[PDB]
Amino acid sequence: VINTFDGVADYLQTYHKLPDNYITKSEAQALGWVASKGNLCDVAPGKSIGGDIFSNREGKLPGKSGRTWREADINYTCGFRNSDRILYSSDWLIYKTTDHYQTFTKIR
Amino acid sequence: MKKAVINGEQIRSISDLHQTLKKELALPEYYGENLDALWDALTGWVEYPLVLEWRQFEQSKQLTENGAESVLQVFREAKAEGADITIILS
Repeated sequence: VINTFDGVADYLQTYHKLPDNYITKSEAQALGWVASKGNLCDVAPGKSIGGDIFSNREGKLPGKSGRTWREADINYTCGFRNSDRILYSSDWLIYKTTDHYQTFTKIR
Repeated sequence: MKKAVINGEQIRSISDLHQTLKKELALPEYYGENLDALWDALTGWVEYPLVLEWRQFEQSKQLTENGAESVLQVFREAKAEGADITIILS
C-alpha cells in the first residue's frame, strides 16, 4: 500500500487523487467498520481511512478563495487509528500532522 | 451505549474542557485537544451510540473564553452529518 507521507504526497501530486488503498469514513462504515472496535482490517483488508473533507476548524492551514481541504490517515496498518494525517487542498497544497491536528508542516 | 457527562461549572479552561472530554469519551492518549482532533474522534474513534449530557453549559461558556460553544458545535455537526449523538443541555 501507499501510506507514507512522501508516498501519498508523491502520488497525490502525480495523479491528483488518493491511492487506491484509501476509503472514506462513510464508505468504511458501510463495509461494517465500527471505529471503536478498531476493526477496519477485518472488514476492509489493507485499507486506510482517507479522502474525507477536512474543515480546518482551528484555521491553521492557509485559506484561499475557492480552496477546500481533505485528509487521509498516514502510517495506518491495522487496529485503532493513529495520530498521523496528510492534508491536501483542492489546489494541491500538501501538509502533514503527526500530533493529531495540533500542528502542521508543509511538505508539497 | 456510551455516556459522557460534563459538569460545566467545574470546567477550568478550554484546555481543561478538552481534557475532560478525553476522559469522558475514552479518547486516545494522543488526542490533540483541539477542534479538528475532536471532530476526528467523534467520527472515527468514539463508541456509538453516544449520549452527551452537558450540565450548566453557560458556566462552561464563561470559564473558557467562549470556546465551549465551538466545542458543542462539533458535536452538533457530527450529529447533523448523521452521527448517532444525543445531546442533553441541563
